[PDB]
Amino acid sequence: SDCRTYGFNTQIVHAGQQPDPSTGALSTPIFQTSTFVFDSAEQGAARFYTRLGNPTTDALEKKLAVLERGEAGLATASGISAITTTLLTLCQQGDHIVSASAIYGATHAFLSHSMPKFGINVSFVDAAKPEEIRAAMRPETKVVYIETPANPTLSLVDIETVAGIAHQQGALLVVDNTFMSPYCQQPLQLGADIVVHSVTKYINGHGDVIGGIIVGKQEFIDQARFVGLKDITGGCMSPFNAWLTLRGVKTLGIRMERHCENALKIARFLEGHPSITRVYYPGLSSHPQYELGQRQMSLPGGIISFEIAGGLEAGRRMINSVELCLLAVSLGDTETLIQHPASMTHSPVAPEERLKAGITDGLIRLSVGLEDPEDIINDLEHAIRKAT
Amino acid sequence: SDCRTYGFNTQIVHAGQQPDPSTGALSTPIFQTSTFVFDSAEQGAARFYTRLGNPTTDALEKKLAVLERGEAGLATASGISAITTTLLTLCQQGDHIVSASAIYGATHAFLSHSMPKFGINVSFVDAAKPEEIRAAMRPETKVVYIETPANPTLSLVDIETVAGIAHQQGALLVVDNTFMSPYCQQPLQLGADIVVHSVTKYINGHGDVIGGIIVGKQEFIDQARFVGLKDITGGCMSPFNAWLTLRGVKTLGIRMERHCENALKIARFLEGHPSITRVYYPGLSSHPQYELGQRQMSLPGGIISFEIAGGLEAGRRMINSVELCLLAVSLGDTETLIQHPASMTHSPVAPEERLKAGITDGLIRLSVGLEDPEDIINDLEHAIRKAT
Amino acid sequence: SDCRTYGFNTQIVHAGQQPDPSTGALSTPIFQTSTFVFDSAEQGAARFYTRLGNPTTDALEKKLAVLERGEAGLATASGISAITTTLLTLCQQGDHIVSASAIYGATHAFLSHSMPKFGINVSFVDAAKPEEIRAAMRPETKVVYIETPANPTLSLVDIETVAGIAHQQGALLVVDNTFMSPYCQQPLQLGADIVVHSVTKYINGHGDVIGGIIVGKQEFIDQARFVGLKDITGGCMSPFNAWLTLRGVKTLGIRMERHCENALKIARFLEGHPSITRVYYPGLSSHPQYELGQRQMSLPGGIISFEIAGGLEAGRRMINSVELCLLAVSLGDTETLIQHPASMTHSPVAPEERLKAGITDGLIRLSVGLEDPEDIINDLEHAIRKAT
Amino acid sequence: SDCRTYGFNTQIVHAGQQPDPSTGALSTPIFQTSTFVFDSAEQGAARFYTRLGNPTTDALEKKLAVLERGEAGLATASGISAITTTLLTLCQQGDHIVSASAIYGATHAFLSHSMPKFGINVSFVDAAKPEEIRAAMRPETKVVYIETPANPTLSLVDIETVAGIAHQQGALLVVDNTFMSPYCQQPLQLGADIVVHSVTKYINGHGDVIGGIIVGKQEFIDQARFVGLKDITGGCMSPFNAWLTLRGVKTLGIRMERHCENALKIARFLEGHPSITRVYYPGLSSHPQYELGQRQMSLPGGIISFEIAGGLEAGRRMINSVELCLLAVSLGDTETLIQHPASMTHSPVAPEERLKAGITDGLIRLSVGLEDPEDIINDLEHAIRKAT
Ligand SMILES: [Cl-]
Ligand SMILES: [Cl-]
Ligand SMILES: [Cl-]
Ligand SMILES: [Cl-]
Ligand SMILES: [K+]
Ligand SMILES: [K+]
Ligand SMILES: [K+]
Ligand SMILES: [K+]
Ligand code: NA
Ligand code: NA
Ligand code: NA
Ligand code: NA
Ligand code: NA
Ligand code: NA
Ligand code: NA
Ligand code: NA
Ligand code: NA
Ligand code: NA
Ligand code: NA
Ligand code: NA
Ligand code: NA
Ligand code: NA
Ligand code: NA
Ligand code: NA
Ligand code: NA
Ligand code: NA
Ligand code: NA
Ligand code: NA
Repeated sequence: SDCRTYGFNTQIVHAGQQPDPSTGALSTPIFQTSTFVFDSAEQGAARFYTRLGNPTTDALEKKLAVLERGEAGLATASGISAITTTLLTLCQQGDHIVSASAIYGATHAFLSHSMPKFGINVSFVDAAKPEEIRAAMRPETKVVYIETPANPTLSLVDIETVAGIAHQQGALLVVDNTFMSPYCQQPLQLGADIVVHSVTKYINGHGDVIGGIIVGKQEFIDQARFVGLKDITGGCMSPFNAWLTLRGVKTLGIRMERHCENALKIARFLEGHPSITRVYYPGLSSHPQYELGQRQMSLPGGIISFEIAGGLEAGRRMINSVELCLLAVSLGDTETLIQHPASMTHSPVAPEERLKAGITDGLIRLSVGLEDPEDIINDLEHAIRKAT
Repeated sequence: SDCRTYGFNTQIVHAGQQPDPSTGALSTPIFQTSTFVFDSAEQGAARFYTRLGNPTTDALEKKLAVLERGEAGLATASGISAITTTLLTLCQQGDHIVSASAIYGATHAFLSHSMPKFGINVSFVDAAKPEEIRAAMRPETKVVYIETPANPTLSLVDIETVAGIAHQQGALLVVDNTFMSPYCQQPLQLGADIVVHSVTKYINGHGDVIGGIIVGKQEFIDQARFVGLKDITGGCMSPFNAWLTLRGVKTLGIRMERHCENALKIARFLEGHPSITRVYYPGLSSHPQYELGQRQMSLPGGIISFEIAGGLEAGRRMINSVELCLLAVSLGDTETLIQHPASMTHSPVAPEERLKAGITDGLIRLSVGLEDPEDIINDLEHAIRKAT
Repeated sequence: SDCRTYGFNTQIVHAGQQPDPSTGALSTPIFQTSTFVFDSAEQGAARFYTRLGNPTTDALEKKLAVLERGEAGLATASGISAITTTLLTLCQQGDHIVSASAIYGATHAFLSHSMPKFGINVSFVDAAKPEEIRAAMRPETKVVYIETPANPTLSLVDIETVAGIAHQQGALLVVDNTFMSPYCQQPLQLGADIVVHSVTKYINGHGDVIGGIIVGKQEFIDQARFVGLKDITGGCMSPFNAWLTLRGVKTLGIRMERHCENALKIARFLEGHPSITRVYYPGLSSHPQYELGQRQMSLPGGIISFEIAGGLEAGRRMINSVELCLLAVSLGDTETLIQHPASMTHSPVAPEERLKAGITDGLIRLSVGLEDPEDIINDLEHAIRKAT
Repeated sequence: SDCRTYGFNTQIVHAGQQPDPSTGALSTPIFQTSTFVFDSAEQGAARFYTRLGNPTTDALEKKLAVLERGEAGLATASGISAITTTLLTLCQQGDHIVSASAIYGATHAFLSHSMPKFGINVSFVDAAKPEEIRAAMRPETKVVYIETPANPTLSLVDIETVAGIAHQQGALLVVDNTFMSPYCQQPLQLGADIVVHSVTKYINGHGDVIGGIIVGKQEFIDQARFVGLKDITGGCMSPFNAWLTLRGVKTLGIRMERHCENALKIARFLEGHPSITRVYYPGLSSHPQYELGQRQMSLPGGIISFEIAGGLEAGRRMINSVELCLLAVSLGDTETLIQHPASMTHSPVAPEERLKAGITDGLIRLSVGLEDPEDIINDLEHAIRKAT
């Protein structure tokens, strides 16, 4: 049989994995090795595993390729390494990238500062407006880069439409699918060429692995492996991290279902709360791109942003008043995590500059975990009531 | 007390480590986490651990900084990531590097193909001839890059002399100290600015970790961390790999002593063997740079190369006739590893091209392990006798 | 706050765990140590952690105590060690135990052969008939021991009724709650004194840990720790195994929901299949103790047994014809596991003897995993059709 | 080839291990699994791995069997579990054991309190006097149990002589060889039937594993596995712990050499110190059984006890004055560990009772690590000078 024929939950559990032929061990063994040995001179010549590859990591790569409906996968040391290994493989001095402006911080730093120092130019545009992507393309443009949903107000990008534009103008589309996971969105099925993830978030899901994955065509992945990883970034994932990620992803389907069920309940609670001015969540019908979200995403996700009445000090008082939600900058963990960017991460950033980046003084971001939603809601209500 | 005052073996065991203040646990705990939590909005702002840092990995970094007599350390996903994170932090389009030609394969690929595609030019020279380094320097030269001892005939580079030349001409000296480990050579003490290692080899020593380390001034390491890793390569080491490397390095002193004691015995055996045309080992007085080696290295190392009579087919027959030595391309493991590059790794490379790279048809490389030297010698004698 | 006040899913995620005070690390650190260090002679005397205890393992013990509504927990090397550490702590030569006959194999061997060789007598009874328990009690009886549901036809034991009988006659009730997990059954809430689990099954859930847990009163657990583990069995759980079990149990609620949802669908499919003579599942209303199950269990479980038409050879042909279900003797894993005891585990056992133990020639046992139920049903239908 | 023919260091590195046939991985894979899968009904019947066995753990067991020159090995959850699994396998109610009085604390508790409650009687004797062993033997005696060297003054037991006595009187000899490791003493070669270790000490050596090992004849080990572990103690070692122990034992030879070299230097320093009344170390010629030690042990060990002038308060002041040595109750770690039993572990024990157990008020125990011996000596001198 072939796991590509089975249902998505079956694939989550089984794809890329099988009992160890040699021993029958069900769990993928942890091949925590640096060295692989040959039986003869001839076997050595023939191979020239390698250790730009590993059996444990191979299982993870194969699984994620199946889940994203891509040909091949490549695991990395971090989400940022997935992104940079991809882009540094594809681009050289003189090349150009059109990127969404609404992207993860480290990605933005890489694109705005690192790439130009290597002679690779980047144009940032509002990717919610596909015409801005088209207008920014140049003969040199190799890649269009997008993230959807995107921080901090969970705006969307129309993957299929953007793919069509990128392709007509001769560029590849790379999509960061971290926020959704393959359970909720499949960019390759909508025309994207390459998908990257931080597995640090939902794919692993257990808050104990930093890692990334790249999924795409065999021809590209081979280059990302044998040139990108081998020569450029050196960002290979350790076998133990691969094993933990394999373990974490076993429950991806059931986790995403619960994250999203909980998040929808919490989003509705927040939308009904008179101390909350705005709630950003793709599952709410007042989301500006609601219908796009319904076509492109199978679930609205486990992340919510919202604005509390009373600005900076109200936000600070609110996060200082929660008892269950944990103050942290991560997402996709089993625990509910909360942050108030204007006081926590963007505190030294000028207030008017924060505003231009969509970060208002009262904006709170919530990564909804697997706790009872009534407990999360009660904690939020407690903190909001105190803060306002 | 301060471990910088203690003897080198004491430092190997204790530097960068202490019982856990919270629990008393002697072993450094494995902080296998992706998420760190704040107690308040204020604590979050104050920090802005981070997860461009980790307590387990910090211990390793601190330990290696002490052992190399450097200010600070930075762990990475691989030796190649240590090298590229370093060089991509230091260099941008228009910059220049003078490199030894006798360097590790992946490093050579990075320098010869990857760097120029980012507008960074590289001149390769024979670093055993410091005048060639001087002559190749340009106003744009940011870095002189060397490895010593160097493959495949274990030639040396005079670190102190090269440092003086690099510095007079305004460049930094980066030394790959993988071959020796800090137990046997300390490039920073000889004027190098930055040391890199693949900890995959001797520092870990147990053949089960891929990883790298960078050691240098705090100001540089901060840039390598907060720009190089964070933005460019994403090549961060997993906490479990850091913990294993901490564990492996506990025995670095006793391992290096035994590796080198065994290697000297084996080298002398080989030098006395009439079927062996040449033996390359810094501990043999006929080594071309023997006296330099005695000043710069505290021990002659655990690696030997030698040429067997009868060229390509003799080398192939020899490695196919060993019973104890394992056929593998790694080094620094507890097991003795052997390889015959002309049949194993460089088989598709043209014979005359192999020759120019110092790889003769009969060249065998040996990474001497911790077995009884009489057993290793007996195995070699058995295989050599058969092969010739 | 106090996690004993929160909802059960919130407890599953958070109970016994908190961010590391020292570092903020969210994941419980892996305290993989054997040695704990003192700051002074006085601190050493004061303590006399210990290493009959460990911070990682403590977190697991505390969590499971909360989930079972018990005072304290004690982790062990295996489910069988949880059972024997418990019983060998409680009993000495001359004591007596009344046990269900329908119990796990290794437990039965311990009780039938090991205990009597230590002068501890055991009477086996049909625990579905509480009167048989009463009748078997003696002045020497220290413990009544039960498992529910019980192999191989998933019969039940009325915990509350049996607890009342045991207590009136001066004995403790020990319940093996492995099959259900605390998510589905809480024996202490029904009057049991001590609960044991193999965490190897559902609590860990990921098929990669062997381990046990004991939950009960502080006074008893202290004896099980400081006498049972320390002196008698030595069966302590490794910190890494505790960490993995903590990680696995994070998803216990969502896993059990999906296991049971899938199992109910599969059980109904099997009950409608004319090639299947019997289906044993607590969720089917024809189960002999259905109403008891509805009072005592919050969900009917993830395990099903059924009898296929055509006896021994049909069962063999059936398990040889599945493509998705894996042939294995475990349960509680994320993968669906199937076994045919009469051909696989009880093959050398006389056919008439198997019958007395409730193992008919056509009996198949199924541990339902997290795959799509349509895929599991299709695989079963395929195999059944072929086999019959 | 057969590693039983090779030198002891070669065996330490290679015995029980080989590159993974399936993948070539040099490191023994970590088979962190609970479940093993069958390919058919027939394969399932045929096996009936098992999970009273595991490939990683098997490698460790095989290695230790080679090192002790025994037929077979069995890994356990702890040293105490190695001991109790052994003795509870061998003995039943009515049986008798003759034991040394000078044995590890937990062992003593098991023998003095646990065994008699199971109807197994124990006679304690001074095993330095083989005539006391002979005189204590009864028709019921199944086992003579000894430890050598033995706490707290490092007295010895003549293994060969005691084996001869035990055997003539029809009993087995079990030796706890933890203190020495197989590198320094081989009890089976001297006539012992079974050797047990806490691998927590020297065999692992890295202070991060609790575990035990049993080595003996295949027939006995099979019973210890399939009855002792399976039915009685449940004390199985986790695969990860086995892997770590395999990793630790790679350096056993070089570690023991350095421990003992350092300990001899320190013992001589202490013997020359006028504030030190006595020094107990088998390497000092004034040791009461010095010549026996020279015949039975290849090295005098890494442990020293000594008495400081000034009794209880001097001992307390001394351990409170060390800066490098760590206060802990373990031994065999890479770090030097120190303890003062009269103030630390035996503080609540009556002074006259401590005396009868060989624990004087001024007795200090030292587990010598891998630091520079000059640093350890300087630290001891510093503390002794202050304390006296
Ligand atoms: Cl929930
Ligand atoms: Cl050796
Ligand atoms: Cl499902
Ligand atoms: Cl030393
Ligand atoms: K983040
Ligand atoms: K290599
Ligand atoms: K089972
Ligand atoms: K001890
Ligand atoms: Na694989
Ligand atoms: Na995370
Ligand atoms: Na990788
Ligand atoms: Na506001
Ligand atoms: Na819920
Ligand atoms: Na640290
Ligand atoms: Na290696
Ligand atoms: Na790192
Ligand atoms: Na030749
Ligand atoms: Na040797
Ligand atoms: Na804890
Ligand atoms: Na299992
Ligand atoms: Na335990
Ligand atoms: Na039948
Ligand atoms: Na489903
Ligand atoms: Na094995
Ligand atoms: Na220890
Ligand atoms: Na075991
Ligand atoms: Na004294
Ligand atoms: Na020394």
